[PDB]
Order: sequence, then C-alpha cells, then structure tokens
Amino acid sequence: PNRLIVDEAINEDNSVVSLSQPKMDELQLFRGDTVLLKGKKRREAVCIVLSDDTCSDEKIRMNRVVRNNLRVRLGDVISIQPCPDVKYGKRIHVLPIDDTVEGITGNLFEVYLKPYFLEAYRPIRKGDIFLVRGGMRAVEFKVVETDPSPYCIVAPDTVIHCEGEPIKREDEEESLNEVGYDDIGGCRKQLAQIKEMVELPLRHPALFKEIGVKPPRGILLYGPPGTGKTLIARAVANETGAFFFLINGPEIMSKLAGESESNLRKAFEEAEKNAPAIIFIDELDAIAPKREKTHGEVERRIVSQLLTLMDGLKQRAHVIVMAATNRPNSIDPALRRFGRFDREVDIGIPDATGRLEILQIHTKNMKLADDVDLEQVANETHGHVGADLAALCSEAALQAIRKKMDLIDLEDETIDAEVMNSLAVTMDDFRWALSQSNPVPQVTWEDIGGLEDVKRELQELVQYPVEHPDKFLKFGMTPSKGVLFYGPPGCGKTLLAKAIANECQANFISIKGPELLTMWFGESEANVREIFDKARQAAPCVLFFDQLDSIAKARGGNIGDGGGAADRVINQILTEMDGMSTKKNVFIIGATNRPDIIDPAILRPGRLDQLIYIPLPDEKSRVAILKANLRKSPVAKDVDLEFLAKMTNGFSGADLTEICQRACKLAIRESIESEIRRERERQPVPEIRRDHFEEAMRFARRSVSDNDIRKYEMFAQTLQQSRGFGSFRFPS
Amino acid sequence: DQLDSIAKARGGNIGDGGGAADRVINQILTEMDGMSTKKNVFIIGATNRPDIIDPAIL
Amino acid sequence: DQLDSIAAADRVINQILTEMDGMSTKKNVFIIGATNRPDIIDPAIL
Ligand SMILES: Nc1ncnc2c1ncn2[C@@H]1O[C@H](COP(=O)(O)OP(=O)(O)O)[C@@H](O)[C@H]1O
Ligand SMILES: Nc1ncnc2c1ncn2[C@@H]1O[C@H](COP(=O)(O)OP(=O)(O)O)[C@@H](O)[C@H]1O
Repeated sequence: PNRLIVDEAINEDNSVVSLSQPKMDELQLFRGDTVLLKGKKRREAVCIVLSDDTCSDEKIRMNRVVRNNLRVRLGDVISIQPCPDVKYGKRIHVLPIDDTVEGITGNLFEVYLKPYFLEAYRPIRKGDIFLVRGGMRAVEFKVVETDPSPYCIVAPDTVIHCEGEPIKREDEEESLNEVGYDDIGGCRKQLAQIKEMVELPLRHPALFKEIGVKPPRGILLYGPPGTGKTLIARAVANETGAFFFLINGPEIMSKLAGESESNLRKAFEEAEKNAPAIIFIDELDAIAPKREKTHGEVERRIVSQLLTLMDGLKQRAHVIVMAATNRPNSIDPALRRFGRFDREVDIGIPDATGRLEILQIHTKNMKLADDVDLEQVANETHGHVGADLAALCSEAALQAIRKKMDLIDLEDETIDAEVMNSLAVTMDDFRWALSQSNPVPQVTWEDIGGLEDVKRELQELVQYPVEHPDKFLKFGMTPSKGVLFYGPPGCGKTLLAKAIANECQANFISIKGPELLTMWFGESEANVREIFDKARQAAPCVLFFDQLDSIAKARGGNIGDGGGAADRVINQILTEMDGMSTKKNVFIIGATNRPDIIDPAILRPGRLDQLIYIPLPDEKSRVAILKANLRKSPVAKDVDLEFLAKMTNGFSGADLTEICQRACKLAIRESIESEIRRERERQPVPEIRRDHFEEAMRFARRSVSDNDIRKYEMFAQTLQQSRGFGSFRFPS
Repeated sequence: DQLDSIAKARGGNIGDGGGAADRVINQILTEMDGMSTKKNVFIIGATNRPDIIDPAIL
Repeated sequence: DQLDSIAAADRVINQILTEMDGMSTKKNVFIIGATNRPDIIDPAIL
C-alpha cells in the first residue's frame, strides 16, 4: 500500500501532503500525523498527512517543491509510510540557494524563515527542500543540519539561522538533473535484469539463502560503444541504498606500477566493509586483457590480483561487482568463468521506440517547438546509438544558433534578447543533424510478367508459413523447403527467386556450381558447408542454386576421374540439406538448365520435393513481359505488343529484354541526331520511333532451339506419367 | 552419414588428391580395427551406394 | 586483355560473370575488355 502515484497539490504547502480517506485509513494512520516519503534517487522526506476527498485513492496530492526534493515527476511512484519517534527539533540549520539570496536586502530568516516556521509544527529531514514566497524573489531553503538528526519538528521556540555558505545553484541543479532509471531509454528490459541480478540479492539476501543458491557476485555489460553502460552505472549509483564506489579503467592505468593493485585492494576492502555495497568497473577490458597476449607483465599482475580478490569474497559480503566493456572478447577468458563475471548482458542498439525515448530524454532540457516530431527523426535513424542521438540533438541546437549568426554579433559584449527569444530549434535543424550524422532483392513480383501459377505456388510454399504460423502449428506439418526450377534459359527463374525473397523480406543468397567446384581436394565441400552456414547466419534466407546440373549429377555414373570428387560434392549437399530440415526459415530454391542429369537423391521429398517446369512464355505472358520491359521506357502508341508477342514464338524473356534494350539504344541514337539538330538550330520526339523497333529486332535471334524444349517436355511427361494416382478415391 | 564419400574402394580415383582419399581410408581402417583397446564406440554408417565402399571397411 | 587466351564455360568465367552482373549496378565504373578473337569467348560476355 505504500506505493502511490505522485499527484498535484491544490492548496497543500511543502511540509504537508494529502491522502484520500480510504487510503489513509488503509495505513492505520491519523490526520495530522507525521509521515515519511521515499522517492526516486533515494530521496527521503517527512511531512504532515492531510485528509482530502479530491485526493485519489491511488494518488497522493503533493507539491512541486517536494517533487524536486523527492526528484519525482507527475505519475511517479513514491512509497509512503508512518514516521515514528519524530522528536521536536532543537535547532535547524538551513542553507538557501545562491540564486534566491541575490537581491534580498533584508535578512532571509526575518523576512522568510521566521513567519514561515512560526507555529509551524513541521517535521523535516536533512537535505529537505522547501520554498517560501515573498519579497522581490521567492526563496528556497535546504535543511543541511537537523537537531536531533534525522527527523525534527520545528517548534516556535526552535532557533533557525540561514547563516553560512549558501548552496551554489549549479550544485543543487546537478542533483536535481541527476540521472535515474527513467533518463536511460531503450533498455528498460536490461534495467529490470540488472535490478534482478544486483538489486534483488542486496535487498533480500536471505531469500537467496533459503533456496540454496549463491547470488552472482559479478556481472558484465557488453555491446557497441555509446550504448550507455556508464550511464547505467550512474543510475544504479543514484537509485540504490547499497553503497556505490567507482573504479575507472583509465584511472587504474593512471597509477604507477604497483599502485593500481593497491587502489583495487582498498576498493574491495571498502566494499566489504560497508553493508551492503556495489562496485562498478568501467573499461574492464582495458585493465584486464588476455594474459596470453599481454605487452607488460604488470597487466598480468593486475589481472591475477583481480582474479584473487574476485575469489576472495565468500558470497557472505553481499557485494556485487559490475563491469562494462565495449569488447567482451578483450577481457581475459578466466573472468568469464563460473564464480565470477559469468552473467553477461548485451545492451544492443536501441530500437525505434527506444531511440524515440532517448531523443525525448536528451531534448527535455532543450526547448521544443510545435512542429518538431521526434518520431520521424527516430524513424530515419535506424542505427544511431544513444551517444549518436545526443550528438544529433546538440548539433540540431547548433543549427538553431547558426541560423541566427547573421542576426547575432559575437564581437558584442552582450547578446540580443529579441534574437534570443526568437531562437529555438526547428525541424530543419534536426534534418541537418540527420543528414550529417553517420551510424533483400530489388526485384518484385510486379516486375515479373506471366507465370501466375508459379507465383502463387511460390507464395504458398514460402510466404504462408510466416504469414500463418498458427495454422501450421495446428495441423502439425512442417512446411516444405525444396523447390527446383527447370526450363529453357532466360525464363526468369532467378527473377522468381528474387521476387519470392523480396515478398517474404528474407535475405537472398545466390550461387552457382562453378563458383564452388574449385580444384583442391576438400575445398569444394568446404565451400558448400560455408555457403549453407552463411544461409543459416542470415536466417530467414532464400538460398538459390543456379546451374544445379553442374554441381549435382548422377553419383553412380560419372565419366571423368575428378567426377569422383564431384560425387563427393553431391554427398556434402545431401548432408547439408539434412541439416536444413532443422532450419525451416531457410528456403532452398534450385534452378537447373537441364534436369535429366540431376541426382535422384537431391529430388527426394524432404530436400527438393517441389519440381516446377518453367516453359517459354505464351502470347499472353509475352505481352506481359513486353509490358514489364516497357514500363521504364515511354513508347509510341502505334506499336502493338500483341503482334510482337505473336511474332516472337521462339524467343524467351531474355530475348525480349535484349529487344527492348536495342530498341531504346536506337532511341538514344535518334536523340543524338535530334540534339545535333538542336545545336544547329542554336547556331525532339517524346516516344520511341518505329523504325528503331524495325532495326533493333534484326539484331535479335532465337536464344534456344526447339529440340532442347522438347527434351524439357520429355522430362515433364516422365514426371506426369510418374504421377499416376489421379484415379484415387477412398472406399465408400 | 553418406559414408560412401569418405569411404571408397582404394585406388578407385587416381586424381582424388593424389591418394589423399586412400590415406583417409587407411586411417579409418586403423582407427576402427587396429592395435588399440576397443572402447564403447559404436560406429554407424549410412550409404546409398554400398558396392563402392571398400571391402576392408565392411 | 587477351580474354581469348582464357577461352565454353568454366569457373573463372563464372566468377567474372557474377562480378559483372553485380557490377552493372554501379554505373560510374566502366568495364572494357579487349580480346583478339571474339568467336571463342563465351557468349555470356556478349
Ligand atoms: N539509453 C540511453 N538513454 C539516454 N542516454 C544515453 C543512452 N545510451 C547512451 N546515452 C548517452 O550516450 C553516452 C554513452 O556513453 P557510454 O556508452 O556510457 O560510454 P562508455 O561506453 O565509455 O562507458 C552517455 O553519455 C549517455 O548520455
Ligand atoms: N517474365 C519476365 N518478365 C520480365 N523479364 C523477364 C521475364 N523472364 C525473363 N526475363 C528477362 O530475362 C533476363 C534473364 O533471365 P534469368 O533470370 O537469367 O532467367 P534464368 O533464371 O532462366 O537464367 C532478365 O534480365 C529478365 O529481364
């Protein structure tokens, strides 16, 4: 019940807080009682509880000033408890801020403190902040000294003196703007994990004792630089009751030989002295590299001493040591073992919403106009780490100032107020920042013309499992992962593979047999294993094997001596695909120019079970191919693509692409003539002229003879005659 | 798996690494049955072409 | 130079084929091949 949501106070002063009647009853509390408030950044205060109906059950009506004292904002969670044994204060010493005391001709105590604390009966704590209105400037007071410590009620007979050294404005501001868990963005999950491995053992060590475990004494943070590991150290420093101490890797290296070890030993001694304690080690890889590869023996000494003191604690001191590294591999491998920095956390690059949060955090102090939208900037900056985002914000503010360099004058002793109030950041500044700062196939189904059945089948095999995983899990059948494309050359099999990869948004890897065949003994099979491993790394992926006939042949019969090695290659592929049954996301598509010699074992169901015959495009598909090729080129209306498709009976898709290439080349040539004519006029046709089609087609010939095509039909008819279960109906 | 690749009739392919395949076969022969105490190592082979496998392997 | 010395298809011509296919994306670099006799060079080059 102690948790409550920070809520505004309508009339309550700083030394009083308000609760709802049901909530105040729930705590077994009386009206006017002294209460203790705990808020973020380990900020503790004491106030007087009040009854109010407007105050919500889950909200506490409480002011701005104590919010600053508690370092909390609206909506923040603070823990409220009864405060017992709140003795009346004998004497309080308060240090006001430097800014507030300026211009106050009269004494602060007489003008402000004396009437404020007359019959106050207010309980206060060391470091408590309160505000008093009056004079030319409202005055802030901070209670540095309390007597008796720590909780003291200000009675009228209590003497109050503001004499001493007033608190500097920057010193109070730094604590006010000090970091907590909210200031770090994009790693809330990692903050929760770090709380679990670190904060949880410290708050409840007996809980770890009961279950028969020893808490992880040391934890490691690794990832790209700038992700905020030191910032996480700052946050855990501010918001943990456990005593926090600093060890800096550069600071460790700064000491003389034989003094870094002394500093670290006294560090662990101090940590084990206080109960509890947390140590953080930034740049652990800097002072703890591998002892196998080390330039100086002193570094080996410091690594060994760190190991010895790491084993020195016996899990009873309850001190957790934290380490941050940009390169975890540089850290000595011993530290990664058990009983020591075994627990690793990777602070990956922030996502879109995380980087949005980081941008908001970085820009909260800066002014933001109505036009600026941080979500857009986050959308464009895919890869910037948090430090890059901070630099982006700073250079956006720099553009804001730069746009006024014509208005402002540096030589002046003072700056203009008009330009200053006109000065702010706009969208253009963040655009410049985005431009300056530095952190799948193109082919689509619309590009392909014809072969609609093949397109639908490819969508069925690959796109549907990722679209509908639940349906596949329900029917309990693993999706097929094998497609073979066989047909005459230049019919868009590679286009089909690229299109399906683009539609499914998976990495596309394409390779051919001669790329793999090589000359050394085991090299080709190693290449096959490497390409399959590469497909695994880029999962989900579409692995495309072009010229499958060259790489896969009938093992039983091969004329050449080296064909035996070729046999070996095929075997490797077989085994690889047995490993590819595990990776359902990796989809293997094999296009072969001639499928008769393809090994029967590779076409076995479970490796390449789908066989697709890609024939020559018909008249309709030829029209579609001409449309696709002529999308980019404006064309005259006189040409009839239907007639072109009808005439080009023996041509493939590549033939038509070369056709359009030559046609538009002669279009360039007539453009040369037109521009020469324009130059003569100094001293145009919108679309392609028809005689260019006339001449361009003459250059083209038939790519593939019909005999190979009838061979393809013979293979397809063997496949069809094999599928002889058409006359199949279950009994009754 | 696919033992017929690593195991062949010795001398079948002259250009298979200059006898490196035959040396591999001899090494496998010594490692399966040689002058070492047999451990609890059960060797399973799978092949589609058993007639090409070395008779000493079988 | 002397592309005919290499020369229907083999490993090296396939490497160069894939490289020029990927290289067509970069228009700025200009690819020139001078061979003495073009009859024997692979038509995929053409
Ligand atoms: N998630 C985040 N939220 C807010 N600021 C961040 C975040 N990540 C990084 N930063 C900023 O970027 C900097 C990252 O530095 P850091 O990675 O801690 O240095 P090192 O790697 O040397 O310890 C910090 O100063 C911090 O202000
Ligand atoms: N249906 C089609 N639509 C558009 N272009 C096509 C089509 N079929 C083939 N092509 C053209 O043929 C050329 C080569 O095709 P390719 O992908 O090499 O076929 P294959 O997979 O048979 O080798 C491509 O540049 C492409 O422009």
